[PDB]
Amino acid sequence: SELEKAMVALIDVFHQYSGREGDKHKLKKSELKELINNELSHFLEEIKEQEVVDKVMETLDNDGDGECDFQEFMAFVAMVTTACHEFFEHE
Amino acid sequence: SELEKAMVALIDVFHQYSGREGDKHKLKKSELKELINNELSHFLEEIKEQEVVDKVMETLDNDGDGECDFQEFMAFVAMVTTACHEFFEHE
Amino acid sequence: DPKRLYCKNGGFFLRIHPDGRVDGVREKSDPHIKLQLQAEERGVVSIKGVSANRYLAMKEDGRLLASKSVTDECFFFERLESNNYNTYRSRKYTSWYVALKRTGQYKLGSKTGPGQKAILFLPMSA
Amino acid sequence: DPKRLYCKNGGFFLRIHPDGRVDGVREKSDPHIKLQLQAEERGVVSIKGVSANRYLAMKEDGRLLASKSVTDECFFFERLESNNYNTYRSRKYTSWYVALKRTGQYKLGSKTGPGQKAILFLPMSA
Repeated sequence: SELEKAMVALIDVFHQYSGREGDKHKLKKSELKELINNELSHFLEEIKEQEVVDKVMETLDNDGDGECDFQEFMAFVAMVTTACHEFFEHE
Repeated sequence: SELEKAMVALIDVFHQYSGREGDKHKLKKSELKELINNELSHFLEEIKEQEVVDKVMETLDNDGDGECDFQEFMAFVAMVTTACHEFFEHE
Repeated sequence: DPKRLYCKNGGFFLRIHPDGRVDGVREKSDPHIKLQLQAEERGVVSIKGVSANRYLAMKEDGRLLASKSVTDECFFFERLESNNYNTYRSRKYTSWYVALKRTGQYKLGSKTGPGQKAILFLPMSA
Repeated sequence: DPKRLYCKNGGFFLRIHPDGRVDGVREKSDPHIKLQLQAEERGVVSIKGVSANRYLAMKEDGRLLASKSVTDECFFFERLESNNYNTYRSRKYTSWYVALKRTGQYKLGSKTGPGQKAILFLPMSA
């Protein structure tokens, strides 16, 4: 299936990037930017001054400690995908 | 990149399944279950009595109208992935 | 020592009420979800509610309730499934299992069977 | 008629204050984000704050403020970028552009340039 194969990749990538923090279950902000500047850099060719980063960090840290998790990890992908796309038409 | 390719697939699958509703930008609950029973059925071999379905619909409908969107679509993938996994240890 | 039977069907814990009723709740703040598993035989345990002082029993109709006296229907077979979950089958009714519905209400033993989600319990420490 | 200059850098609207200060805000409830684009020449427009009664002007130092009088520094070149956004370059300073910082404050014209995110504005109807 599609989502099935995506899961295998997303799960591994999540742990891979979270390894930069020290462990392998959480990201420390910088890793989030690394993801955008490496995995989504082919789609979102903006960033630079850190625009989407300011927005994602407002929805990602749902716990309130700056700790990322699988729950917000996939939501992060949605956020960066929709935010940059809908950036052409706000309210 | 990894997420890059995943995006292409996720975006297509989203529109593909949203087409079951009538248009191609939202899901009408049934399509969500269809996704779980077709794409995530290889990973989550449970469901049946609709357990995760009861939890996902509690976080997916952020608007409060039963209308799905790209924002909650990817969050949905996270929810079904973590919920079933962490179902082995609850608070 | 006290264990909370967490069902993989909806995510509910087996809650025994002092009145005799049994249901499933999600809140871990409930003191009635603390059950004690007493062993009578190898693979046969009795579920007793700590803050209920009643034992879990199944009736010859399929209903599940809490008795104040230990009966033959208060003994369930403790089996470990291949999915790391515990299956409880009545010793009095070898064809009926314990189960909780996703609605939070108990499931009729007469409507249980291998393969269901409601029959998968996980004894989490309290 | 009134247009809100939505910057793709942080998602802020150009807000002109009646005191002469200019900044960026995200709240669409602010009546000072309603600007009127007056065309003087083909490709040359002047940005005037409706609920401010002041025209946007850039100083020879790079600062951006609102003047009560129409000066030669109140005229900006309206160009459409390939990304469907509007770029505004001063007619007085053909090397400086209008920009908003992701922090909410305005960006110095002397620190602008092609390729930045702060120089991308989108005139959204109000």
